[PDB]
Amino acid sequence: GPVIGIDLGTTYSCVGVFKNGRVEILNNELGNRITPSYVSFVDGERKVGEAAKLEATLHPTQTVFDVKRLIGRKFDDQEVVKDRSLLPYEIVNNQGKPNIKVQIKDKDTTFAPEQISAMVLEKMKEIAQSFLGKPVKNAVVTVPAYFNDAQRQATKDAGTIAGLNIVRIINEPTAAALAYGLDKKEETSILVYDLGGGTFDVSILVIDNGVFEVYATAGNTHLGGEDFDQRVMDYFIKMFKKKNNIDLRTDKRAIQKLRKEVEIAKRNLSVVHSTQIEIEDIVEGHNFSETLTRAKFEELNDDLFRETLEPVKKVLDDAKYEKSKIDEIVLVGGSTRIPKIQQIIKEFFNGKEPNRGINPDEAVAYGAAIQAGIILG
Ligand SMILES: CSC[C@H]1O[C@@H](n2cnc3c(N)ncnc32)[C@H](O)[C@@H]1O
Repeated sequence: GPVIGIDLGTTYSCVGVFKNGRVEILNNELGNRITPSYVSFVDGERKVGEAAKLEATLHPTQTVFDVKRLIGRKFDDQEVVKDRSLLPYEIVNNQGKPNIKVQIKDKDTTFAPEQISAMVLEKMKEIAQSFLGKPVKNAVVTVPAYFNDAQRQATKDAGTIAGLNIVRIINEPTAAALAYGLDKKEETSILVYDLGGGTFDVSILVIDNGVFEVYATAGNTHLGGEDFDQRVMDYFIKMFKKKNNIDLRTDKRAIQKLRKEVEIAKRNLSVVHSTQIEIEDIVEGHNFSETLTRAKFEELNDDLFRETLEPVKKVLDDAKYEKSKIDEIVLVGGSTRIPKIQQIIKEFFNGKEPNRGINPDEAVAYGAAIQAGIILG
């Protein structure tokens, strides 16, 4: 049968297939190659992807996301304690493990993380099945290099619930290295810098005659593009209050519309220097109309950008590496498109240029699909 490749991210998933010697990253029903990893339990309907994410504004307790943060962990782990204080849906202690509690037609329903991750995997499986026009029973799925055996097994269990035999778990750094086609001959040390929507991961990956080994990993579990958007949100909320005596935080719908336009403005500012943020009637009778510059975008976030270097120094220290020991720098995650991120990494490495792709949000899924192709021969 076919074997598909799935990047099960914290904020998103992405599915690719290997067919007729090419990787195709597939579109969901809304025509997008990235699917938000959200599941909503509102009004007797279950939604997965963007349609669930849209429910978060008016139904925050019924809209599940970031389940990757919980999968395979214990309820009393320090990281899960923090996530429970951050996440708006109820997390319960089931025999020492975090479970998710929502209502379906007002009835309390509890799910293991792998049950919610399975719903995400089912949607990715259906995209592949529709594209390939045949059933899919096997996948390569990605995990973070820091995932332990329980976190990997819980991911495989998510696959089994979705009717996917996970034939190989590959770490996210290896997937990136397969996607960029890094030479497998001889010995190469690679710094894989992965800045996503919610999480930052850095790894030292060494490739030695076709054998991949992650020598060290570090990161920031609560640092990504969503935090850069919030810094911009915070600034324009203060400004709109100064100018109009309106606190936009008082209207959740107003915040949802602003966040959407701020994320587009931020993407624009990876290519241009000035962009307009515009919402007609952000509240009734009050337009939002502002200019954001790249300089102001960077000023609002430059502490968060520089914080990404602390895990870089940690992995170099863990591996007993000089900066010079790194042969190539590979950027993954959409947020590596920010010009200042690229500049900061270049300058830390005493002037050495990072390799970046052109679809860095899809590189991990792409490498998972390559791994599927490798396994089939
Ligand atoms: C799945 S990675 C998606 C993350 O990358 C960010 N991202 C994608 N493209 C860009 C871009 N052009 N500039 C800045 N951030 C981007 C998105 O805003 C989100 O935070």
